Amino acid sequence: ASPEPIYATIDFD
Amino acid sequence: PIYATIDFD
Amino acid sequence: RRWFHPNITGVEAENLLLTRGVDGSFLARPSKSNPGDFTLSVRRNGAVTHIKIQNTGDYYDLYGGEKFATLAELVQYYMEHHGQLKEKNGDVIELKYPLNCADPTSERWFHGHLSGKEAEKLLTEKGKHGSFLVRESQSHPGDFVLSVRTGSKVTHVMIRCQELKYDVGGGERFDSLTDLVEHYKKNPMVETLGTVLQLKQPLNTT
Repeated sequence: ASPEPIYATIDFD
Repeated sequence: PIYATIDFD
Repeated sequence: RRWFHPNITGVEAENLLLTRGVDGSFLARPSKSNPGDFTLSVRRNGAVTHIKIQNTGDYYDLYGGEKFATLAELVQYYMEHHGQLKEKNGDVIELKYPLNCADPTSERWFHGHLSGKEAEKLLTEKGKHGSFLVRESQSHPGDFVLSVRTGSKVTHVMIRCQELKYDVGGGERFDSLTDLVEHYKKNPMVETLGTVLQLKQPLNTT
């Protein structure tokens, strides 16, 4: 099948 | 939240 | 039926009534302070008021006044008979425009139920560098996800929703999904591992 989607984190200044 | 009392008196 | 909202709080009702509402807008919802009673949330003069509705089991009333078998008959009544709904001071409250339950946005880049693998798929074979969309979260019901193409792959960014207030894990909290998308169109967000996530073009739903 297809690979697991990985969510990301945003860097807030 | 503000709750209004309804007057039937 | 249309103006009833099954699973919202008083704060999401106010924020609904101020964003998508006008003066005279109203909605019904269950009571959170006291289930299972109900609440008329209504907008007047730019502010939001809530009215308790009693459910004994045999009838619905505003803890007084007329008794109705159903919730819709009570609302319909108080829509048709303006004046019948008076605060103690003297000011009457008007039920003029129902606020119909609807999507979080009407914008086309909102795909709704759409998983990360199928969103990844569309964004591969139809998205270009900067194509993005917002979609419901399937690992956190009630929350959303912004999927972006940063070409040569796709990123997902959980958009939290707390009381009809949206952010991407912190920073500013917008009143709608639109304000968030536009603000972060002007103001690209930077992912922890360096990738900068510009939003060039929405991949609208067909």
